[PDB]
Amino acid sequence: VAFPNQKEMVRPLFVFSDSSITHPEFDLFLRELDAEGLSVMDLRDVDYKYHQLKEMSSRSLSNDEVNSIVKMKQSLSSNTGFNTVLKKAQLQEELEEARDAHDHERVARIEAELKSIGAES
Amino acid sequence: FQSTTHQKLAKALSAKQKKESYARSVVTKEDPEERQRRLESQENERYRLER
Amino acid sequence: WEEPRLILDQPAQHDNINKRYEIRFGKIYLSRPTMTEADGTTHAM
Amino acid sequence: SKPATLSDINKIIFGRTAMS
Amino acid sequence: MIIPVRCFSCGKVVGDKWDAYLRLLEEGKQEGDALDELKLKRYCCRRMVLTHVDLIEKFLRYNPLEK
Amino acid sequence: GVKYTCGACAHNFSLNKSDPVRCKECGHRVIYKARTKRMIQFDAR
Amino acid sequence: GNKVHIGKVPIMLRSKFCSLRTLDEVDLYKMKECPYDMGGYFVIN
Ligand SMILES: [Zn+2]
Ligand SMILES: [Zn+2]
Repeated sequence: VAFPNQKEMVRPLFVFSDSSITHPEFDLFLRELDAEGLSVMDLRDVDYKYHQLKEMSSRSLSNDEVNSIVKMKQSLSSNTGFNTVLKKAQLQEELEEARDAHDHERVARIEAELKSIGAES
Repeated sequence: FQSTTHQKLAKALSAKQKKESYARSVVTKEDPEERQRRLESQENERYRLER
Repeated sequence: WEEPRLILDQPAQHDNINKRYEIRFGKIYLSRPTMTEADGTTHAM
Repeated sequence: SKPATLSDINKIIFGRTAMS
Repeated sequence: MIIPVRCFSCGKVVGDKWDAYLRLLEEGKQEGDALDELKLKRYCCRRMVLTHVDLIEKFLRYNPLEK
Repeated sequence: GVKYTCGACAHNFSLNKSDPVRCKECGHRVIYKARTKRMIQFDAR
Repeated sequence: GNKVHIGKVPIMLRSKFCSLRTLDEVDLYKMKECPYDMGGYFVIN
């Protein structure tokens, strides 16, 4: 984002407040736009944004989109008990595959990884 | 019994039948029926082309 | 491995060429149970 | 081409909960 | 599942003595002596505390369904 | 319009009778309806 | 000539090829499985 008077800034989402914009805030924003020499968004563009938000909020996600969002949050997932159990089970399956294939090098790494992940309370 | 030959024979025959593992484990990453349906689709396509 | 060999023969004459076609069965591989969804993805069950 | 009023901006309020 | 509030036979309140009973058993008292200390004289009331199985401790180990 | 709850991560969301039955965040395939809002009364007997 | 899928075999619970064989007491609780359950059966449909 960017203030008109100030410069560009990268901000996270939680900084924004759910409270509505007050009259002096919008007036100060208009004064900053006039100082920089900019205009306000057109009413046609305002309606286009409103229709875009309503369509996006009322949209129905597809299976592929839902899986992509789930994979994205799984990449963001630091830890979750169900997911840790599933990962440990998958690692155990990979470990038995490596043991049955007589691969003495992979199995040590999988055992070390399981030891690091494990030791619950 | 205390003869070394008898003890070695007993040990060898006891541990010989202990080792028994034929099936080897594997990890499935995709649907096992994917190959069947994709090859059926290719066969149907080439059947149409041949016809 | 009880019946490990299927055999098909064809004494083709159409220069006599005796052709035997045979397939052998090898190892058995097993996995942990898996679940396949309608959208095509798979995961441990 | 008309300027946007306060109510027009209020129609497109997108809260932090809505963002999440 | 969880300790009954009243004795089934006579209706004496026994639901306020479970933690004290566990404390007394922790200190090393015998079960009969612990029941005597809690003033449970009739064997109908002694049966209620002596034969109770605390199943709620097993039910609480499953993760909550709503948060 | 109707609230749900995920069977794995206990997350609350809503459905509009057109989305796939899935959890939004962890993608579990099992969801549960939320408790009603009507008054619930018992006779304590 | 490689691995051909010849079918799916139902798995007996708590056996060497079941997913619950490894899980300890805590993950068994997280998987909504009762620790008093002994296995020895199959789950068909
Ligand atoms: Zn009594
Ligand atoms: Zn979930």
